[PDB]
Amino acid sequence: MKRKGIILAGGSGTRLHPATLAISKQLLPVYDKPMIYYPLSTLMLAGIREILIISTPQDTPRFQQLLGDGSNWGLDLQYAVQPSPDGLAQAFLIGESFIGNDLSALVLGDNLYYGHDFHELLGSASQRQTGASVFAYHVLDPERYGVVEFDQGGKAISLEEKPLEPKSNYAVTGLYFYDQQVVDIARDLKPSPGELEITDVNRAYLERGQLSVEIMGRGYAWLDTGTHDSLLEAGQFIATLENRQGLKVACPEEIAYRQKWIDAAQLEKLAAPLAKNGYGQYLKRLLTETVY
Amino acid sequence: MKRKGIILAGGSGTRLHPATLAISKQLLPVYDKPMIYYPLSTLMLAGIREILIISTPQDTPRFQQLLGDGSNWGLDLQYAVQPSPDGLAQAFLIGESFIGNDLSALVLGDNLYYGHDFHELLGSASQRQTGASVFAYHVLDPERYGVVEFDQGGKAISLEEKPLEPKSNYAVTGLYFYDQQVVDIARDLKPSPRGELEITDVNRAYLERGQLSVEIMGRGYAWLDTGTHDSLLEAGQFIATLENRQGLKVACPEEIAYRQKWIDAAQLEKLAAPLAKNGYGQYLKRLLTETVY
Amino acid sequence: MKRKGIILAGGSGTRLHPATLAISKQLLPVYDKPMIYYPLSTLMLAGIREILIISTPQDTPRFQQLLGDGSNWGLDLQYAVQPSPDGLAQAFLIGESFIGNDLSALVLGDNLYYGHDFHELLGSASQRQTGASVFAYHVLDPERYGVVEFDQGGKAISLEEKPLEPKSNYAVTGLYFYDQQVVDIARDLKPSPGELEITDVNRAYLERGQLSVEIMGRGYAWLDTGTHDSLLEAGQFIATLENRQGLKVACPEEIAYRQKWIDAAQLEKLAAPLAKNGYGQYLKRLLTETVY
Amino acid sequence: MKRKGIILAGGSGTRLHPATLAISKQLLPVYDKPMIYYPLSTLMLAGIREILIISTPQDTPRFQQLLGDGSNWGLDLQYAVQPSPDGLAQAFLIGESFIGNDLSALVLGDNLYYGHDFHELLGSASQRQTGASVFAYHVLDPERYGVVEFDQGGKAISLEEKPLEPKSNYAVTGLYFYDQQVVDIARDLKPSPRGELEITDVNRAYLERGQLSVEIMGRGYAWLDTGTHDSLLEAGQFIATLENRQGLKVACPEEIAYRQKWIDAAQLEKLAAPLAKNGYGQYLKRLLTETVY
Ligand SMILES: CCCCS(=O)(=O)N(C)c1c(N)n(Cc2ccccc2)c(=O)[nH]c1=O
Ligand SMILES: CCCCS(=O)(=O)N(C)c1c(N)n(Cc2ccccc2)c(=O)[nH]c1=O
Ligand SMILES: CCCCS(=O)(=O)N(C)c1c(N)n(Cc2ccccc2)c(=O)[nH]c1=O
Ligand SMILES: CCCCS(=O)(=O)N(C)c1c(N)n(Cc2ccccc2)c(=O)[nH]c1=O
Ligand SMILES: [Cl-]
Ligand SMILES: [Cl-]
Ligand SMILES: [Cl-]
Ligand SMILES: [Cl-]
Repeated sequence: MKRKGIILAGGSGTRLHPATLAISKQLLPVYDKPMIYYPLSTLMLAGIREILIISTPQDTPRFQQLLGDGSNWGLDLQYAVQPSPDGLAQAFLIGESFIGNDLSALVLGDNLYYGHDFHELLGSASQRQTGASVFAYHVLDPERYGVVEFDQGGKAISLEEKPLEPKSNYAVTGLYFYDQQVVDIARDLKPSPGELEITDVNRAYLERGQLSVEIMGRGYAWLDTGTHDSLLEAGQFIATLENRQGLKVACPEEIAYRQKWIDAAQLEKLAAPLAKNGYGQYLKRLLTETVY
Repeated sequence: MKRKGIILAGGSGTRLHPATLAISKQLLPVYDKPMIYYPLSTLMLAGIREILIISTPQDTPRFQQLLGDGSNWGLDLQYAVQPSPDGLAQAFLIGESFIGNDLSALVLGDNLYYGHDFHELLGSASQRQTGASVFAYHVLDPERYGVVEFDQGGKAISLEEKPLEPKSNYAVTGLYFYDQQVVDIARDLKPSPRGELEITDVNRAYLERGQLSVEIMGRGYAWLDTGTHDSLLEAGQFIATLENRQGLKVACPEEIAYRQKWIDAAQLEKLAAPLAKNGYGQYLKRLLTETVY
Repeated sequence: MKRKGIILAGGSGTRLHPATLAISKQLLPVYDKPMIYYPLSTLMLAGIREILIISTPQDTPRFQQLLGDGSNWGLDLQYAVQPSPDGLAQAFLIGESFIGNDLSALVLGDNLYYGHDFHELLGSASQRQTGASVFAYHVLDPERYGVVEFDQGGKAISLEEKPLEPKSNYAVTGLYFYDQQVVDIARDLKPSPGELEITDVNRAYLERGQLSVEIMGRGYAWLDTGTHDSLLEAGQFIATLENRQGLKVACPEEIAYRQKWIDAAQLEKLAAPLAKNGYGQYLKRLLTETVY
Repeated sequence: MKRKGIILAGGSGTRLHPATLAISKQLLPVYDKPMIYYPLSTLMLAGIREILIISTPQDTPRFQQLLGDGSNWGLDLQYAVQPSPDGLAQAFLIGESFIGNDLSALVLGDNLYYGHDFHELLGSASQRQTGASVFAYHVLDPERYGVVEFDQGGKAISLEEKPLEPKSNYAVTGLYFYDQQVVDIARDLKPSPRGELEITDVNRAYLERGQLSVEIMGRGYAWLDTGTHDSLLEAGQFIATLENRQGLKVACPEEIAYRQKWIDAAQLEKLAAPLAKNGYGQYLKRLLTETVY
């Protein structure tokens, strides 16, 4: 069945001003590409093609100019705005008619993932046609996120949002898969102590016992881009991987062509406008080179 | 006699595409603040308050949104567009009416400077009220820049642009001081074989007239640019190591304007409030009570 | 059956002098621990307990003081020297009587690995009781390594050592698994144009059609520490992972305790001498915390 | 009148264990060269040629292997051990016969300095032939250091060691100049509550006598230390960005000795050969033909 994807690329507030005064976080580069390329590549990796990008009233035309209607990468892109940063769950209100009758999946515009068999870890998430699937990852600072609590035997029992006293060190990453049940669950939500919390959306699935909570192991890197210090670290992290390997991370053109969403000829047409820099040359090398 | 400044912050073309497809280079951060804060701070260190910012038609409003007219920082900022990226020396045809009969200074919107007595090094560039004054810095890769050539005694004898076999390793920094002759030198230049009004031709004109002062910017200075993705990241790591070590900032324009006495403590306090939550407003607040030597 | 491990921690020559004038590369720290901890942790991860450390005549007592007889981490450590840097295959001459009759495995002292299911990728290597198993990894600069060549259909056909003209971009990592056949193959080896080449040891297995060449995917990081620039990159790479996660990479004490090679009580005894710094505090946290 | 120098490069204890279980801190690299090259270079910048190096009994031979007696670099190096790590001011009881009736200078073997006119800033510290001279640098974390306190006019009025509530953000750098009184001040000190002969007591003695010169090391200077794993890595990224930008090196002792004229071109050429293969020997070779300002 049909599964659609949202990228919530909204306002980081004033938290990183003045770095973000001119233009929103998710259009900043992480090393060699816009930050958005990374969650865009995430959805593409779970095999999602029809995608809704949400952002500030101001930055939406810029995400638009950046991406187009997607048709160039064998994707289908539709855009929507969020008036005020009133919580991540608000993505499910804004995208209701986009979501329609289908299965959905929400990724944060400022979250990076990297690792082996990542395709498969998402592939097994996208496959469950019922309930919701989220990921837990061990971190040093669990307070900054939705913390998940497991019982003596591996089962999820509590989910607290930014708790002052973490129970475990297990944070909920910014990737989520939901069934047809999500939108309605989101309509019945009340503001928190003042946002529509993604964690309530998840605990509503936990109480109905339909939150599947799979561990994303220490062999995976989950980076968020929350501080100037960490945004820097993620640029160094990508830079080291890409220069070591001669291969890119979250290059969508490559992700499309590999999922066979565009033929060798279309990819080449995408290589043309960027032939002079290394980014194009990279796409061009993808026509002749075998990469396992 | 007063000096005006020009920041060139136009189109870097397609070189750093796709990072720069959505916004222009000079809005990307270097650590905790927009890249343009760094050359804007450089002009301020030179005591210059009237600055023209030249960018693309497409990005000009985003610069306006970030920097305004300068009144917040005791400056006056004007804006101009460069529709076609036809080379650096063109900032002088676009900036003509801005410049008038005044002295000027050009800065690249994508160069950072750091180090000791940087202020005094700019003051003596700014005090020479006739001719041009540029700066020479030893680099690894002078192939990429305007290269200077010195005789046995340290007089500059030639300037070449991007030679394959540079005569020295001394590159011309993206900082230039000019008298009133610069506009007329720029109006008379013919397009490079490329079709770019090259600033090295402008400086070369002044050199032929014995009016080019070339001062050495020591290896004790950091002159970084951000010409590649790797070097942008390198420049971010650099500032963060200085700021995290020191609890002082590099190229905080509120602090510098305060330190020039272009704004007072009351105005600084007002500038801090809408940012009191983050480290930056907290940093502007702390400047009010602390003596920093 | 019994499988033993070598760590070849010998001379990098004069390549990184003066940084390495005082003491050999593999005792330099990568971020928070000696470089050797990393290949040591690699062998431990393929379930290897009996290990031979080879190094310069000069640095052997220092590797010794660093590690002891291993008995503290439930390992069994024996030491051996290499007079001159006359090739990596020389490890199989020096360690003959150590190797004895058993299965073996050689890792380079200056190679870092990181990734998900790394235990398993080694577990499937250590398991094949016949022939040799090596890994290929895509890289930008294949010239610096043994390059492997694959045919139109995924099979390894040539192995060239530092070729001037790489065929593929696939380099041989510094992890190798060999059967009882290795030692003898190494005795019959002649010096190259002037070293005993590890690649000849491997091509000898390729000609007998007994080199198993498994792709280590782009989801894995293989770092070597060959330039001052790269040694730096690997320190930043570890630092980012460890500070993000609150978990260490290649902490042997943790690898032992998890493989149950030491009981909660012994680990605690190891936590004592380092209680004041973060490294001990980390071991101490391992007694009470559940890490999936 | 001549000045001797002392580098303290002893046991950092167990703090950076396990990185430092096999070798002492001051042998670890900062980028492309051993950490001790950096303070050794600092002494050389001060014009000091006779250096005592104080390390553990265990590591002393490895320093000897790396640095020798100095003759290669126009210096004379001697060695001494500190069996027990009893604090910095103890370098003066151990170094007594080395010091004699001469002036001295202490440097921490784990501090880096960079920036413009660093040489001249050391010269004026070295020219004051009476009293002590230290340096104050604004930091984020003065809790960790000896903190200076200034009155309204910039005279130093107190010194505190690791206060929980520092009076300023000005920390005392690990660089100190002393006259002949320092040994006698050190012999009379009583163990800190910890049991460490604290250098801040030594400097405090001189302050009480109106003989402490405290000079500001500007924010245009980088004074980095390597007190944590993260900051060691940060200091490596820092040097590499300067050296990779410039094609010049920071704290290359062959270059500095050559530049002081402590060795000549023939001697430099000899020092380059056993390293002609790597970038370092290539860098020593290139110093023979290039003019660097
Ligand atoms: C979007 C974050 C995860 C990217 S990743 O799967 O770990 N990764 C390194 C990666 C991978 N693995 N691949 C290979 C791949 C291509 C298509 C489907 C699955 C895997 C890419 O073409 N681009 C990539 O960035
Ligand atoms: C970005 C322009 C060069 C920066 S700098 O002169 O080296 N520097 C560290 C600096 C300094 N020195 N100062 C202090 C200062 C401010 C105004 C006039 C002289 C000195 C600042 O307020 N901000 C600064 O960024
Ligand atoms: C030795 C390089 C590979 C280390 S790793 O397997 O990727 N890794 C991150 C790691 C892992 N995965 N683990 C968990 C683990 C412990 C024991 C057996 C398998 C896996 C650790 O205890 N320490 C580690 O460093
Ligand atoms: C590590 C001591 C401080 C280094 S420094 O004075 O800022 N500096 C960059 C430096 C400089 N300036 N020089 C040039 C120089 C050498 C000798 C005397 C004056 C200047 C060097 O040869 N090596 C150096 O590391
Ligand atoms: Cl894992
Ligand atoms: Cl200088
Ligand atoms: Cl993979
Ligand atoms: Cl300064």
